[PDB]
Amino acid sequence: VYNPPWAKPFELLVSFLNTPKYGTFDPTPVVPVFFPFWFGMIVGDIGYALLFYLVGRWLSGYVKRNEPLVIDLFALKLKPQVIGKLVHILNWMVFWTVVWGVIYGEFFGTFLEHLGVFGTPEHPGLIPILIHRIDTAKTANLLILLSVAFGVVLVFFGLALRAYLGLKHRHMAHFWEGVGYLGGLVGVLALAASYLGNLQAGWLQGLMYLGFGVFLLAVLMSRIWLMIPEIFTQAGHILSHIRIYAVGAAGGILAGLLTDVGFALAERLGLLGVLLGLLVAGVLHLLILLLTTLGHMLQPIRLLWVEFFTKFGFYEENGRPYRPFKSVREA
Amino acid sequence: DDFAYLNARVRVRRGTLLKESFFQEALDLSFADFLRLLSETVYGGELAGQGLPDVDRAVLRTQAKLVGDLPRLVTGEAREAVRLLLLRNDLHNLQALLRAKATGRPFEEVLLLPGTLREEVWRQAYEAQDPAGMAQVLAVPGHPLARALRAVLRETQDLARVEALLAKRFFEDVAKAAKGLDQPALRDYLALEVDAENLRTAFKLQGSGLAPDAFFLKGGRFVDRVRFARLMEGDYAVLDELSGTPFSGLSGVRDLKALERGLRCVLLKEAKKGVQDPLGVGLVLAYVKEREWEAVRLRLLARRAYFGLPRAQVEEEVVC
Amino acid sequence: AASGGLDRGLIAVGMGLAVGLAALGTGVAQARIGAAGVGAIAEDRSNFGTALIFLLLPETLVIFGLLIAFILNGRL
Amino acid sequence: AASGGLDRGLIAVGMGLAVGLAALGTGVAQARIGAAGVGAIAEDRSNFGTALIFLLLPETLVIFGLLIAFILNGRL
Amino acid sequence: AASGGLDRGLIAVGMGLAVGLAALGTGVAQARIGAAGVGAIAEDRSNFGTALIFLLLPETLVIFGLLIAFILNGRL
Amino acid sequence: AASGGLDRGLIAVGMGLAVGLAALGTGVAQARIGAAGVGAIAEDRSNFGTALIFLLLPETLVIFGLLIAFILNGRL
Amino acid sequence: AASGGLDRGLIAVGMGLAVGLAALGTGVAQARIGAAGVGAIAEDRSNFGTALIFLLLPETLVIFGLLIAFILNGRL
Amino acid sequence: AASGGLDRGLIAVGMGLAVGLAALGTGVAQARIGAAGVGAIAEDRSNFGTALIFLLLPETLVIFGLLIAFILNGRL
Amino acid sequence: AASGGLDRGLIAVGMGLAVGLAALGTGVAQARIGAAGVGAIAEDRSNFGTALIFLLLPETLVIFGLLIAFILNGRL
Amino acid sequence: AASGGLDRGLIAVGMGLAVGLAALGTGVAQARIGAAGVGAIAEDRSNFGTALIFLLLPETLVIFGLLIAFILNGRL
Amino acid sequence: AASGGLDRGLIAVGMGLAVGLAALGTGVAQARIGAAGVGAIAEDRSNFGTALIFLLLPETLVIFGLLIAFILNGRL
Amino acid sequence: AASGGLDRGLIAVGMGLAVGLAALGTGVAQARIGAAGVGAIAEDRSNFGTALIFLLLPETLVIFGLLIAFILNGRL
Amino acid sequence: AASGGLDRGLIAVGMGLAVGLAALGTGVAQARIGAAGVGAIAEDRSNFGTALIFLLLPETLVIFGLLIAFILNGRL
Amino acid sequence: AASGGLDRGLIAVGMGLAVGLAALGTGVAQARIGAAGVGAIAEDRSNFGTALIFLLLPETLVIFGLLIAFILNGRL
Repeated sequence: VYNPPWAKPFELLVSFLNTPKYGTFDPTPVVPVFFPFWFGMIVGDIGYALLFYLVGRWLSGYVKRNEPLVIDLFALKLKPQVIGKLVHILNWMVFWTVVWGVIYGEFFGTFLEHLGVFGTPEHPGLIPILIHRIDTAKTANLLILLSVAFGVVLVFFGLALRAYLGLKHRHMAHFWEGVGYLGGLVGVLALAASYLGNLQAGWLQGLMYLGFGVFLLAVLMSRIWLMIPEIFTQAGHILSHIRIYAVGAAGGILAGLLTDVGFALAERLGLLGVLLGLLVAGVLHLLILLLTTLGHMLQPIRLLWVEFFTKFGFYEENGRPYRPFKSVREA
Repeated sequence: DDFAYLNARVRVRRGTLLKESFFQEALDLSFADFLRLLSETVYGGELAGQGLPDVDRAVLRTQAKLVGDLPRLVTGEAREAVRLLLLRNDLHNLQALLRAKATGRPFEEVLLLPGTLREEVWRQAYEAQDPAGMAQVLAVPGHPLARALRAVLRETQDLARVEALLAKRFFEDVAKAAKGLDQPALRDYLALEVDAENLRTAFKLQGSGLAPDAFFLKGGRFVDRVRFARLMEGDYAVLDELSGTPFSGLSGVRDLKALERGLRCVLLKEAKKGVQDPLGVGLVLAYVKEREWEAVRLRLLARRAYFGLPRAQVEEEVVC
Repeated sequence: AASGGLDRGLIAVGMGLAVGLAALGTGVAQARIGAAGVGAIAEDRSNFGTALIFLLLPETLVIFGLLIAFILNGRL
Repeated sequence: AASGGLDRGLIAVGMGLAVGLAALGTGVAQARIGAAGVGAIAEDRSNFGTALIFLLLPETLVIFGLLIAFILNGRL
Repeated sequence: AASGGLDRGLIAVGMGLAVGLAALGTGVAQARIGAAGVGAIAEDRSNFGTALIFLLLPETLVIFGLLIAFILNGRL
Repeated sequence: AASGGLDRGLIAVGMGLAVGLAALGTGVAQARIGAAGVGAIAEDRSNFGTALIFLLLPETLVIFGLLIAFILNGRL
Repeated sequence: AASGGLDRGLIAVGMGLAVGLAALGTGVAQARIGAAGVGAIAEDRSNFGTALIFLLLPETLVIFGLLIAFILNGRL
Repeated sequence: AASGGLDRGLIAVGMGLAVGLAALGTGVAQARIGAAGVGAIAEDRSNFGTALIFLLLPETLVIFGLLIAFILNGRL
Repeated sequence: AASGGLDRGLIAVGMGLAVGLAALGTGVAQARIGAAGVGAIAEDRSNFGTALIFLLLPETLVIFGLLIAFILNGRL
Repeated sequence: AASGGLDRGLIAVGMGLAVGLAALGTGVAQARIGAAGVGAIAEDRSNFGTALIFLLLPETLVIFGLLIAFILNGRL
Repeated sequence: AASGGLDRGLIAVGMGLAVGLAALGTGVAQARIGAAGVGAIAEDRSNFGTALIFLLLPETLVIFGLLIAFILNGRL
Repeated sequence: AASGGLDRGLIAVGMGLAVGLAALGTGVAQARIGAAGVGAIAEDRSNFGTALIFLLLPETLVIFGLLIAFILNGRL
Repeated sequence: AASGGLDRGLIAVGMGLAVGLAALGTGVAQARIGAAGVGAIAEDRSNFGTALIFLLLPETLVIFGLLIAFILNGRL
Repeated sequence: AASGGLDRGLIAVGMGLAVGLAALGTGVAQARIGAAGVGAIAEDRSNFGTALIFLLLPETLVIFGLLIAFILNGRL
């Protein structure tokens, strides 16, 4: 110069939609795309998920009992203060992260309480989630398979956006590349299905495979493309979606099963006194829990970045105006 | 493992090297023949033609391609090491630039060697305003010299001190980095390099009469603070404590010139040792060192012919 | 469940290698490429997305072993 | 206690190895890269997150080992 | 797969080796070539393609394991 | 039991390896990194907090050994 | 079947190792040359036709195992 | 306890693996950091509190073995 | 061959180590010498003969197992 | 002890691995530090008492195995 | 064909170990020197006598196994 | 031993590993440290002694075992 | 060859390891030392016989295995 | 021979282990130190006498097994 939760950071992304570069669509999507799963890796219990509110309550209330904190709104610090004021947009999303995250923990405790559903107590004299059973292979299998689905969404979302890339940036080269890989897909679905149903395809839609494989290479060939080989590598990626989600579940699940050896047992067998001889360890487990969960979230975004920076909707990518995604999405 | 790739190539580069008799021949040649003789040998293939400057410039440019682009080409320990050599050329460049900047003597007035850090970096560096800024330009490539300047800056931000304390500080920095770099020959060489630098430093600054403490460079092992102190008092008997050392011809020496002569050769004999270095860089270093000693000589002998100087005038100085 | 017929032990034992070998191979694979990136990031911020993806690449190799571990149980 | 035949021991055995090999792999991956990681912090307290960001990726393997172990479990 | 019987277990054994070893072999191959690669992005910006193209050749190894393991399968 | 099933011995052999393999992976992770710091830490006393915080993530492996070990314990 | 011979197991076992071990040898062979390659094209645009033929060779090690695979287990 | 079963003999066997393997993990960890160590008398006398905690760290691995052993003879 | 005579599998197995171990050796061997070779080529068009003439030597290692296999096979 | 007991032979194996595995880890550990060592001594005999406290660490790993060998035995 | 015994089976293993371990060993022996030679060739026929004679030496290790294999086999 | 009871042969077997593994560890330990040695004579003629006595240290693991092998020697 | 032997299987096992382990060890021993031997062409004309002697040394180890094999052999 | 000769075999197995394990260790010991060895000739021709001191050392480890076989001896 001379609903509301869903609107709030997104509202700020509406402006960032509007910055142009090309007729293909611009950065913005990430924040509304993440949220259910982001929160939804967190599938804990009384001692895992359900106490993280206190921390959020130490970002809106504070602490006294060790050294120092006074107001997170006034973000005073050991390493940049400033940032803390700015990242109130994040403070909302975090307060929400825990709240919903606690909640899929409580979804989890529907199925780790109630005596008809499992052998688990409805609400016992110890604590909920008591002799744990979602671990059990068949129960577990379902939670694993739950993870798989979100990965499928992502396969579509990225390549569709490529076809839009060439569509609206006008490149036939991009168009065909993004579209062309989907020519393959029916056959891919065949091959999985013959094991997934143990049957369905792959010998049913495996005759269809014989025609599915050619359709792929038609418009890859229209660009000419000596740049054929790559298509193998694309095959690694699908599986990756599954695996990343799978861990987000499994490491999650493992975490909840660790509260058995945290709070139902960990020396002797933990009743209501040796239980609280585990509480010698119990306080500790909270802080250990804190450490790991920082680790957890980053897989999602990595996952997301696989898709984003294959230029599926994003014009920061290896530089290029707009700036590191790390910095980008937060408002 | 893997120096294999480096090693094969360098051996091919070692093929372009000259007969000893060149240097001998040169002793008696005319300038026209000087031109012919250099032009028939490897620096000569970019010889800028007739004239003494053409020779100097050719030597530089020839090293620019043969050495100057080497470090990049993967980034193992060795690659760092090559980087250090070329970085010394940078260090000078930086000093010069600093002085130019400092002395109110504009951009134009500086010209620089090949190195890891090259023209544009420099151009920016000059064009950075503040001493803080200069150090931050150095942070652009990130080097122990980078680090050295930022560290140097904390107390002071003006040329002469910055340089003095920097040089000392820098050599200390190199030493640590070098402890992390793990060619034993280079480890020994660093201590000796330290020592050599002390002997000459002590020598030039002797008759300051001062404490060893102001500029005793460190990592000495034919040297220590006391010897340094002593020499600084005028005392050549320090050189006479040399006895079974690598530096053994420096005993009986009284003058800096002769001192330097002896040193350059001592370091050269050692430098030549690394040949068929497993990790290549004994050999590459040696190839470099030899190229220097050769290079120096091309220039010497060039002057000798060019100005029609006596034989006896170079005869001393072409021998190791 | 519990005790099994002749079959179960052979597949179950043998299962561990499929997963173990690829996973181990990826970690070493990651150790050189992963190591390589860091100097590059510092210096060249622009190249960073590539580096980040480099770390990803071996990890597909693992996925197949676990997949083989699943199929063995599936008609069992 | 609960027991079976020769067969349960076999499943149990091969399960551990899956788990062991990946952990081993995790350590190696992290060690070279981790070593690589450090400089950005050393220089820069502001940059500090990147070094942290580096460490995570191999650790996913340990969890894959759990995944295969779990299916072997629950049928044990 | 399936329940009791030595044979499914015999075929299962060699299936695992095929996948684990090969998956691992591809990763190591990627690891040096990938490591060189971080420079490539610089070396030319053009050379980013070259590095990408390089990676493909080792990657065949994994696929081989899968084919032979398949050959053991399909035997019911 | 105290001279229980055939199983207990078979599994008991493999039990040590869980503790060991994880231990080995953690140790290697620790070795490179522990070395890596050393001038920077020396220099930054404040960083007595930073180092103290930095190391942790591979260490999680040891804890995993206890998780498999307890589940084993109760069937012994 | 419902039992597979000790004879069947023997032909089945070694085959995977043959392909896998050799595969590691190909991967490492490719890895050094490929890495070396990354400088080599970049400067030597001239080398590129030669290079395009030059690299190819190592994969043959796996193939030997595979021919040995062709005989071994069609009789299983 | 007593001169006891093969099964019991197997739990006695496995007592050793726990201890040997973790100990190896401790040694490798100590080795890299130890190598760095030699400098220290030169580096920083100040580090004597740092040196005192750093060398300490890998050692956790061994303790895990003694507990699992401690329970085993109590469950011989 | 199939579920039949005890010997033929038994003779067949021990044969493999010769071929596999040596094959691995060929790859590593090629990888260092090969690594040296390319730079000589890279510079020198003339070295395309030198380099070719050098490169060959390791491949014999593989062969020893295969000859031992040629006479052995068909007892099967 | 003539034909010594069934317990005695089994324990005799599993103790040995405890010492041996730990020993291999010790050796690798000692190699790195020893290589490192040589300059410091050259500089000071005087530091040697401190040095005597520094050097020590790897040797413990074997001892743990011997302890295992003693407790099992005493049974002949 | 044949229908022999155990004696043949054990000897086939050690027949493989002797050749394979040596074959690998020769290859490694060859790898460091073989890489080393190459510049000398470019320059020198005068070193051609060295190259030709020098590379040869490790290779004896393979021969011991093969002579024992010729006398053994035919009824192995 | 005799040609008699198996057990004495077993107790001797697990003894042999004690010496052999400790020896394996000694050899690696000696290789780096020994190499360091050629310089030492240079470093001081007096230091030739330091180097030699230093070189000794890993080697201890075996020696306590011969004393122990003797206290054993008779109880079989 | 000829008739089997359960006894023979026991003798055979320790025979192979001597020959094999040493063979591998000799090859590695030769590669590094061998690398010193090429270096000799640089160091001295005087040294050339030495360059050979240096290359010569390790190979004796395999042979030690072969004499122990000579007593074990004759069991064909 | 025949069964009830398995003990003569059991002592035969354990003879080998001592010899093999050490042999591998000797080769590694030799590899670094032999590589080092060339520097001594340069340093002094008298230090060739030192070079003579360098070469021997690891091989004693193998000698320990033969003496041990001897103190027992011939009960085989």
